[PDB]
This record gives sequence, C-alpha cells and structure tokens, in this order.
Amino acid sequence: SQLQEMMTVVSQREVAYNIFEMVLKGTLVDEMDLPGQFLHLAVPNGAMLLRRPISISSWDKRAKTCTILYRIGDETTGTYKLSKLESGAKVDVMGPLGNGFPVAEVTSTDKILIIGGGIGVPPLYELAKQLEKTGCQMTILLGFASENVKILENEFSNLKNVTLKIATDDGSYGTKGHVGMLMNEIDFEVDALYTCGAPAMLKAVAKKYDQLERLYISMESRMACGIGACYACVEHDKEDESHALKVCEDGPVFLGKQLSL
Amino acid sequence: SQLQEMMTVVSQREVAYNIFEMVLKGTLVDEMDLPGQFLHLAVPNGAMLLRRPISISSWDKRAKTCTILYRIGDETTGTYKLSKLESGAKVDVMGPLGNGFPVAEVTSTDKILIIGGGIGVPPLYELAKQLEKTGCQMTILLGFASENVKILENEFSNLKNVTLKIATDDGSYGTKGHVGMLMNEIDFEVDALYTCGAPAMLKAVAKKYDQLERLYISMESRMACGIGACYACVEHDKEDESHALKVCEDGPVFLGKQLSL
Amino acid sequence: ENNRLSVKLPGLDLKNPIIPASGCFGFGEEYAKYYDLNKLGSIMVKATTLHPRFGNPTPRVAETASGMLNAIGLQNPGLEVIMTEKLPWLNENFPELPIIANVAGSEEADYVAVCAKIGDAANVKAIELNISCPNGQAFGTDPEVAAALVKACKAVSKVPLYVKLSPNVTDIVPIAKAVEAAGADGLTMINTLMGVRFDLKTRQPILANITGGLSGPAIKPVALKLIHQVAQDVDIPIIGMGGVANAQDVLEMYMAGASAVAVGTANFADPFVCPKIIDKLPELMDQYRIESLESLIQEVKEGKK
Amino acid sequence: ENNRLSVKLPGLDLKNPIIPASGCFGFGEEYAKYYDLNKLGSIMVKATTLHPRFGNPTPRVAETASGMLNAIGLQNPGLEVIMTEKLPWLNENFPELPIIANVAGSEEADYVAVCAKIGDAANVKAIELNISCPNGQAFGTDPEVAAALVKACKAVSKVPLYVKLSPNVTDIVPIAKAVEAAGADGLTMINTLMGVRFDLKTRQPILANITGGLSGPAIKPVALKLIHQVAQDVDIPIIGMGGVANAQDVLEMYMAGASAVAVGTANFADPFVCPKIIDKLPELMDQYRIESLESLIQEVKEGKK
Ligand SMILES: Cc1cc2nc3c(=O)[nH]c(=O)nc-3n(C[C@H](O)[C@H](O)[C@H](O)COP(=O)(O)OP(=O)(O)OC[C@H]3O[C@@H](n4cnc5c(N)ncnc54)[C@H](O)[C@@H]3O)c2cc1C
Ligand SMILES: Cc1cc2nc3c(=O)[nH]c(=O)nc-3n(C[C@H](O)[C@H](O)[C@H](O)COP(=O)(O)OP(=O)(O)OC[C@H]3O[C@@H](n4cnc5c(N)ncnc54)[C@H](O)[C@@H]3O)c2cc1C
Ligand SMILES: Cc1cc2nc3c(=O)[nH]c(=O)nc-3n(C[C@@H](O)[C@H](O)[C@@H](O)COP(=O)(O)O)c2cc1C
Ligand SMILES: Cc1cc2nc3c(=O)[nH]c(=O)nc-3n(C[C@@H](O)[C@H](O)[C@@H](O)COP(=O)(O)O)c2cc1C
Ligand SMILES: O=C(O)c1cc(=O)[nH]c(=O)[nH]1
Ligand SMILES: O=C(O)c1cc(=O)[nH]c(=O)[nH]1
Ligand code: FES
Ligand code: FES
Repeated sequence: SQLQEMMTVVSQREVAYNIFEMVLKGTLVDEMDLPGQFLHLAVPNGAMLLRRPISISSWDKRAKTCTILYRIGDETTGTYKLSKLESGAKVDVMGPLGNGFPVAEVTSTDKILIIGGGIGVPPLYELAKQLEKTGCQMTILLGFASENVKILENEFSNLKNVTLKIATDDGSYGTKGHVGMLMNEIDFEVDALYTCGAPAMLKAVAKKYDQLERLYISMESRMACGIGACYACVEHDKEDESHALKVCEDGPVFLGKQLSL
Repeated sequence: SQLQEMMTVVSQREVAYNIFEMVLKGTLVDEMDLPGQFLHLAVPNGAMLLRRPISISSWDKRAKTCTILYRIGDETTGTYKLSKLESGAKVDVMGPLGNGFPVAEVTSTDKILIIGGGIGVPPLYELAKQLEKTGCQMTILLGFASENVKILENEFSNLKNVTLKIATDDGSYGTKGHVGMLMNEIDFEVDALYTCGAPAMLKAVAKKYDQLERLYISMESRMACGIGACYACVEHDKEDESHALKVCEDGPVFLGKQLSL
Repeated sequence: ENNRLSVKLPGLDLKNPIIPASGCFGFGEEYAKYYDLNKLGSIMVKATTLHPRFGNPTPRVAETASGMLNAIGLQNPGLEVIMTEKLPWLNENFPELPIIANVAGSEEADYVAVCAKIGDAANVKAIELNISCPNGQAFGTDPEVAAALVKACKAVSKVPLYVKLSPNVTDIVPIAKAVEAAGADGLTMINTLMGVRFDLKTRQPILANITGGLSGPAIKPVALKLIHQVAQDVDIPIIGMGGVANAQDVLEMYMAGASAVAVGTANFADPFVCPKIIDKLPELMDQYRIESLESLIQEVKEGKK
Repeated sequence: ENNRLSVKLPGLDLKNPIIPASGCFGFGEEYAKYYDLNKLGSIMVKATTLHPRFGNPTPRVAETASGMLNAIGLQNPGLEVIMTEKLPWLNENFPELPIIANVAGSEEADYVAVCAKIGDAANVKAIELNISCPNGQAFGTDPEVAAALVKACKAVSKVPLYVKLSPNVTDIVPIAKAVEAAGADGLTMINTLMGVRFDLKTRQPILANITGGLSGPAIKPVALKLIHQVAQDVDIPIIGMGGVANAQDVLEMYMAGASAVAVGTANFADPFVCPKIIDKLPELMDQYRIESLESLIQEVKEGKK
C-alpha cells in the first residue's frame, strides 16, 4: 500500500560512464515530500536477497514518477542486473525510507551552500528544487573524479538563484582538483550547509565548517533490513560513549561534526 | 555451437491442466534426428542451477523449431518459472542429448505398438511421425489420470495408419481405467513396442511382453550434469551384478525387462 | 487464526507456528509499522546482555548467494533498558503476544543474571539461551560445558528454557542429549554457520569482524539435516529455523521434526513474509493432506523406526 | 596459455589454476566432447577405490537454493579398471595434462593399496586423499586419526600427497596442523557440508541416502572462511574449492589464501564454465592490479601479521 509497491519502469538510460538514470512510476511517489529519502530496491535475482538502497534524485508529483541515478558494478552485482530492465518491467520497491533533509524551516533570505560529489550528488537535486520554491541564494559545488562521470549539470544550472561550480580531480572539465579547493574560494557568509558524498569529502566539509549549526550530512552504510531492525547500518552519536545511530532510520541525514543526530 | 544455444521462445500456451507447450526456435534443431532425445533447460533463476531435462515432443525442420510439452509445479519450482516466459524470451538450452528411439531399422510391414501415459506421452509423438514416413501399422494406447490432463489427441489421430485408443483412470473420457486394460484387448501379433511413462506402467508393459525382443523403454531419473559425468542418474543393467547404466547418456531409452542396454 | 495452525509448546500457546527469529525483528517496534504483530505466533527478540553493548565495527553485513553474512556483535541496550522500555512497550501494545527472550553473554554469571530477571516481564513466556553466537559458541561446542550452563540457568529461570544450538560442530547429538539431561524444556536451532567474503579491490574481508554468520535459504538443507538428526533422539520439542522463506519451507521443517518455525533473513527481503506464510499455510496443508499442524507433529514423530 | 596464469605446486606445473573438481568431471570422457581438455590446468577425477563400487540407491541428487545435494556413494569402476582404461585414455589423448587422482576407501588398508599403485600411471602427477566423504570423514574429524592415515599413505606414494579436508568439524585448525606434520605436501578444501531435503507429498527425504553433501555457490562463504583460517598457520599450499562459478570467485579464493582453484558444481550449470573463467581471468587481473597469480599468492602470503 504505502510501504511497498511493484513500480513500473518508465525508462532507463545510461547517462554517464556506468551510471544509469531510471524513472519509476507508482503511488509511492505520494508519500514523498522530503529530499534525501531512499528507496530499497530488490534485484531481479533470487540468489540476491538484499535490497539495494538508492536515494531519490527527484520526483514529478503530477506525472506520478520518481527518478534515481545509480552506478553499476560488474556482471556479478545487483545494480548491473538492475540496469538491464526495459520499459514496462516491474521493480519491487520499499520506500520512502529514512529521515530526509530539513527544508521547510529556512527563510527566503539565507545563503545556502550545497556540496556534492560522485553518486552523492543525486539526492541534492531535489533539495535545490525544493529550495528554489522558497527563494534565496544557493551555491552548489559539485565534484567528480572525471568528466566521464559528471552528472546532472544541465538541470542544476537550469535552476534560478543558483550558482553552480564544477570540479574534477583528473579528467578535467571545470576547476581542476577536489571540492576542497572550491570551499576555499567562497567569500559570503553561509547560514546552512547540505552535503552528500564520499566519507573523505564529508570529513573535509565537517572539519572546515566545524561550528556551523545547520550542517546536514547524508551518510552511506551497508544495510540489510532498511527499517532499523537489524542494527547493521550503525554509527556513533556525539562521541563513542553515547547512543548508536542507524543510518536507515535515524539517517540518512544527521547533524554536524563526526555525527550528531 | 552444436551443444548449447540461447534459443528463442516462439510461443508458450497452457494446453491442459498445468501442462504447457513451448515452441522453441534455434539451430540446435538441425542435430535432431532421433525421437526420445531430451533438452536440458536452464531455469531463469540464479538460485536454481540444475537444468530441467525435458524430452523433445516434435520439431519442424523447415521452420527450424522444436516443441516440448511439460508439467509445472507450484510457485517454488523451476518449471513454474519456465512457464512464465513470453514470446521472444531466451531459454538456455543444452541438447539434443541421450540415446533416442531406434526408428530407421524397421520394415514397412510390421505391427507397431506404442504405449504412453501422462507426461511420457510427448516424445512418442515424434516417434509416430517418423514411423508414418515408413509405412506399416501403428496402434497407440494412451493413458491419463483425467481428461483434464489429456494431451496431443488431435495430432495423434491426425496420423495415417494409426489406431488411437485413450484411457482415463478417474476423470473418464475414453475407456475407463489404466492402460493395462487396453493391453488385454489387442489381438494382432506385435513385432515392436515403444513405451514411455510412469514406472508402474512401464513395469506392467515389460511384464506382459517379457520376451518381446524389440521392447524399448524411455526412462526418467533425477539428473544433474546431463552428459554422463556426475553418475547421478544411474540404473542397474541385466541384473544388479552387472554394469551401471546412466539414463542421460546410455538412455533415456533402453532394451527390455527391468533394464538391459 | 484457526485451530489447524495452533501448537502447544512449553510456556508457549501459539496461534500459529510462525515466529520471527532473534536479531531479525529488533524488539518489534519497526515492523509494527508494517503490520499487526498480533498475526504472529510469537516473536524472538534481539539478544539481551547484562550490560548494554554497541557491538562490532562496521561493515556488519554482506551478501552471499541465497544468503547473507552478519557480524552485529550482539548489540543491545542492556537488561535494565530492555526490562523497563523494550519489553513493556510490547506488553502495552500487544498484551497477548507471547514473547521469547533471547539471552546471551560472555560467561556463565552473565547468562545467569539475565535469566533470573528477564522472566519477571509479564509478556516473556520463554527464554531462548543463545549459546551459539558465531563471529556464544564457546559454550555450544562442548556437551559438558553447555550442560553446566543450562543447569545453572534452569535453576534460576521462572519460565521455560529453550536452548539454541550451533551447527558449527562435528557431532551435534552429544550436545543435544547433554542439554536435555541438564533440564532444557526445548531446543531451537540452528544459529548461523561461519563464513567470510573478500573485497577484490581492497583484498581485505568485507566485514570488519572478518568472519560473520551465514543465514538465508542457502543454509536450509544444513538446518534440516541437523533438526532431523536431533529429533531422532531427543524427547523435547524443537523450534526450527534456517533459510525459511515461504510456507513450503515451514512444512519442510515439520517433516524434519520441528514443532514450530522461526523466520529470520526472509524479513529483510520481504517485510510481509510472515503474514504471507500464515495466510498461504492452510491452502498448502489442504493440498498435502494435513488436517492440523498438531497432527502433523505426532505423525512425523511416530513415523520413526 | 600465458605466464600470468601459471602456478607451480608440488608435482603440479599448471598452465592456469583452473581444475575441475573430483566427481564433477568423471574421468574427462564426457566433457572432452565439449571442449579441448588441454585448456585446463589439471583435472581431479572421480574417487578411485580398491574395489569397484556401484554406490547408493537413487535418487542421488537434489536441488537447493544456490546449491545442490548429492549422495553418489563413491561410484567408480575400481582401481584395476581405472589403471588400465580410465587413466590410459587421458594419457593417450591428453599426454601433457597433469591429473590429480582422488583416493578413497573404508579403511586405512584400502587407502594404502590405492596410493601405492595409482602413482604408476605416467599422467598422475599428484594424489588427493579423500578423507572427507560426507553422506571418508570418519578419518577427517580426528587429528590423530587423519595424521596416522596420511603418514601411512605418504610412505607408499610415488607422487605428492594432497589431503582433502572436511568442513563438518568444530575446529579445522588442529586437523590441518596434524596432517601437515604427518607429511602432506599440500591441502585441498573443502569437500561438501551435510544437508537434507524432504519431499512434501511423501514426507520422506528426497535422497535415498537421506543425507547428502551440499555444494555450489551457497557454500562459498564457508569455504573461504576455512581456507583463510587454515592458511594463517600452515606452510603448505592449498587448492581451494566450494561455490566457484566465475573468475571473480577464483580471485576471491586467492585473497583467502588458495594457490589454485577447483570448480565443481558450476560445470553442471554451464559445461563451458572452466574455459570461460580462464578467458576472463586476465582482464579481471588487469582491473585489480594483478600482474601474475604467482605474485598474488606471495602478496597475500606476506600480508599476514
Ligand atoms: C542511504 C543510501 C543511499 C544511497 N544512494 C545511492 C544513490 O542515489 N546512487 C548510487 O549510485 N548509490 C547509492 N548508494 C550506494 C548503493 O546502495 C551501493 O553502491 C549499491 O547498493 C551497491 O550494490 P551492488 O548492486 O553493487 O551490489 P554488490 O556489490 O553485489 O553487493 C551486494 C550487497 O552489498 C551492498 N553494498 C555493496 N557496496 C555497497 C556500498 N558501497 N554502499 C552500500 N551498500 C553496498 C549492496 O547494497 C548489497 O546489499 C546509497 C547507499 C545508501 C546506504
Ligand atoms: C530424460 C527425461 C525426460 C523428461 N521429459 C519430460 C517431458 O517431456 N515432459 C515433462 O513434463 N517432464 C519430463 N521429465 C520430468 C521433468 O524433468 C521433471 O518433472 C522436472 O525436471 C521437475 O522440475 P521442477 O521444475 O518441478 O523443479 P523442482 O521440483 O523444484 O525440482 C528441482 C530439481 O528436481 C528435479 N526433479 C524434480 N522432480 C523430478 C522428477 N520427477 N523427474 C526428474 N527430475 C526431477 C528437477 O529436474 C531439478 O533438477 C523428464 C525427465 C527426464 C529424466
Ligand atoms: C542480522 C542478524 C542478527 C542475528 N542476531 C541473533 C541474535 O541476537 N541472537 C540469536 O540467537 N540469533 C541471531 N541471529 C540468528 C538467527 O535468529 C537465526 O538463527 C538465523 O540467522 C537462521 O535463520 P534464517 O536463515 O531464517 O535467518 C541473527 C541473524 C541475523 C541475520
Ligand atoms: C556429484 C558430486 C560428486 C562428488 N564426488 C566427489 C568425489 O569423488 N571425491 C571428492 O573428493 N569430492 C567429491 N565431490 C565434492 C567436490 O569435488 C567438491 O569439493 C565440491 O562439491 C565443492 O565444490 P563445488 O561447490 O565447486 O562443487 C563431489 C561433488 C559432487 C557435486
Ligand atoms: O549479534 C550477532 O552478531 C549475532 C548473534 C547470533 O547469535 N547469531 C548471529 O548470526 N548474529
Ligand atoms: O561420491 C560421493 O557421493 C561424494 C564423495 C565426496 O567425497 N563428496 C561428495 O560430496 N560426494
Ligand atoms: S538496515 Fe537494518 S538497522 Fe539499518
Ligand atoms: S545427469 Fe550426470 S551422469 Fe546422468
């Protein structure tokens, strides 16, 4: 009903090197409202029981569709088998799941910074779309390993009150290097930050903006149940000694530093 | 090349209670010449590695197709998953395999008896088609549990120089009872017999025609490799003491009594 | 539910034999959002230890062919919190749902402390002694050692004591007999087998703990072998588990010698797997000439030797 | 083949590490029809016993999730026939294909008789002592007993002796050490785990033997666990097996500590699985920074503690 559904594949195309964009259609889209939430998809292989957690990149309310961008591995992975799906194929889906990004609690006069990289970039698209509907400044800094991997540029720059900066480690397109270089250039006073990407990048962001109150980090972890019952996807709270946080239920997104709920 | 191929499903329809008829198209049909040979099909499920052995019911040389009739089990079986295949779907096939029925070594003046029952009936169709091209008398006795299960009648009676008799245990259509009753009625002098069916039925046939030289029995067994390497599908030769016969390589079909090669 | 599905086991009056396995259902909070937990015969909650435990470093899970590996490390909020929050929550919302409490520890004294207390909870109807945690076990591989423990805990438990066996042994028979003679009211089996997975890029084991427990349909044949082996010479009931994913499996466990059935890993694949099994069970029984599971148990029991 | 795939093991100079596992390739006759057996590093033929054996009653096989059960019962035409027909056939057609002879028996004297003779065959380059047949084993569960046997056979063998371990034990380490100290040149592992399957209609086990050996991708994590465990403290090479179905698995076995890899059950699913693995192997190595398997072995070996 509202938790699981056999969604239909509207389309599936490869948009970057080994990165696919799948558009799903189904009633589950109705429960979506927060950015950063994820879908737990089932692989079309009876020998692969663990569902793959992939964030929602965006959704169309009127068209009743949702779009996810994901990277595939070799012949033996599930994402690979997922990418073989044609138009009309059914996908067993569990979602929306997780705590999304806190959006409707910011003014129309704030300076927003959104930092992304690699496959962490997709959920950040729906974030900007939701913040554009509110008003103020948005400066998105996106980093990639190579241009061959670069995704969502056309639709990110197609947003109003948005300033987009792309960076690339080796396979250069924008500013040569890592997102850390872009962070160094920004002058304005940031009031909120939203990040999602590689653990190394998240470490740089949390370190540079150590005492920024509204610092939101979307985390990744190896999951199983996806609802908070198995205790697989666990992380430490405000220091080792405290509570244990589940990235599937308490997260994906948490508060600042090396994790606070 | 000539041993395995990803054949295409031309069509698949349910022809009787839980019995499907699948028509496959592929070059493997070229190697077919003997009736009773089987195909080792792979289930579209990575958790089910053992291929299912199903006899070839008939094949069209010019159209490059082969037809197999098979019974399905519940949701957890492979045949069930096999029956879900649509037109254009691919089926991993291994075959032709096994020793077929000895056909081109009989005159055009012999009295042939073909006894069948249940899912053992399918390979016997290509047998009659091959013997019709030769000449003489053919009396097919087919038995079924119920009319709901009855298969291939329309095409069996559509054969020249053929006398068809159907029997049904409970769900009556033809003569009420088992094939043993029909065997009792036949007057003419049989020169050759071909059987394929339930072990109980095969026992009755081999017992009644104990000393009929040309008594061919097509056997069934639990298989794995399908080529004679695993030694799973084994049977005893002329009495316990002798050689061990593999139903996949030496068979499916063997000589008279409780097995002789 | 209906009569054909009900089974009576020591301390457990189950409406149906479907029980979510320990560590796969938390304490019921998460899955309650999905369906009415009252549809279940009982629940086997996560291991409780004397002191709260964080567990092993991550990653804690990995996927294998038709199964998965886990090395959670017995994470639980401790006895105190479980006695005051977890169990009471279940008793407040689902007063009639009998629960089986899973007990673990690093030494006899730890097991003893938990067994002596956990029975006070009104809704806890039986204890499942976890002497088999893979990654528990140092107690499940020696008959005399297991027996010593079982005897001590039995002397302090206010509810029936079920003992969870490990499949990682050369001969499970001596262990089972010893545990029975020591006072166990029943047995549950099996816990996980041990396995490892290596990441090709890092050349290191995927799990931080290196080894983990293997569960899922992959281990069903091993679970059946052991259950069948043990059922041939034990006079106490066995609640079977290991690779159950559908109603057919449930019935297969019965043929092997189990009285009730637990479902673990399958919940991860399909959160509604339990209610589905319960619904499909009567149809399947019809088809295989089974009037009631209570009759099936006796039939399998007398069809011995 | 090429240098990057070659490995040197006692008595075995393999062009690539892909070896079909015992009982899954017969004596090579059937699969020779499918492809040139010379593409293989070696072959592990079916168990040879002093006297010919018919085996167990049928059914002998059953399917499980990502695996299968078998209870063939060691069927083989006997030593005499194997020495005069089977081995000579392989030597006449594939003179350069080194073969590993699998040896089994019901008692020490039986093993001894076979080991002393089978080495005369020009093409037999090593012996694989099967002390682990499930359904063998009564020799693979006790260290002192296994060691006694290995010592006796080693004294009579003209070729290197590899010992096949059983995963059905509480602790495989003591067994491995004992066998090494007794003179074994190498180890191969693992043989099958034990399992059972029940037919719902008959309520009886599917296999006539009741129990059978479980193989296939399902047991890969267990095989890796054991290989890794044993590799940490043995100074002799290990040829790994258990659930290998592709080149990735082959590489995973290497990370666990194996020097060569055997493929069993996968041949049933795909008769060309071995040649495919051999072909895909170099590409995969490129991708994971592996120059040669010979270098990989050493790298995994020194990255210990
Ligand atoms: C909350 C969350 C959101 C995510 N959102 C996205 C997204 O929008 N786009 C995207 O491309 N990826 C995303 N990922 C990562 C993605 O889930 C993994 O890359 C993917 O599950 C790996 O599966 P596989 O098909 O390669 O399978 P395999 O590699 O065969 O592995 C099988 C098992 O390993 C798990 N697994 C393996 N590697 C990882 C990993 N790095 N992280 C998590 N699980 C792993 C699989 O999920 C599965 O259960 C997200 C992860 C999380 C936790
Ligand atoms: C030489 C030969 C020819 C056959 N020809 C036909 C035919 O033309 N039409 C037809 O309907 N059936 C035929 N069968 C029987 C058919 O192979 C089985 O009914 C079918 O394989 C059962 O598979 P399943 O999909 O139900 O799987 P499951 O029941 O899930 O079982 C999985 C495994 O059990 C094996 N298995 C289970 N029951 C049987 C059985 N009774 N016989 C053999 N293997 C079994 C499966 O092949 C498979 O490997 C033939 C069998 C043999 C040996
Ligand atoms: C994530 C996870 C955690 C588990 N934790 C426990 C536990 O707390 N205590 C226990 O007795 N068993 C635990 N189990 C094991 C079992 O409940 C169970 O025996 C199972 O894995 C075997 O059955 P299954 O194949 O249905 O999962 C755990 C299993 C999993 C997968
Ligand atoms: C049909 C069959 C027969 C086997 N016979 C033997 C045998 O003769 N001797 C032996 O050492 N192992 C035998 N094995 C077991 C192994 O060769 C092997 O260890 C294997 O099952 C585990 O690897 P796999 O998963 O690749 O099959 C047999 C396995 C199968 C499936
Ligand atoms: O908590 C765990 O890691 C755990 C405990 C147990 O008993 N079995 C298991 O597989 N996991
Ligand atoms: O011949 C057999 O049954 C057999 C022998 C052996 O060693 N292992 C196995 O799984 N099968
Ligand atoms: S995926 Fe199970 S608790 Fe997070
Ligand atoms: S199926 Fe393997 S020998 Fe017949």
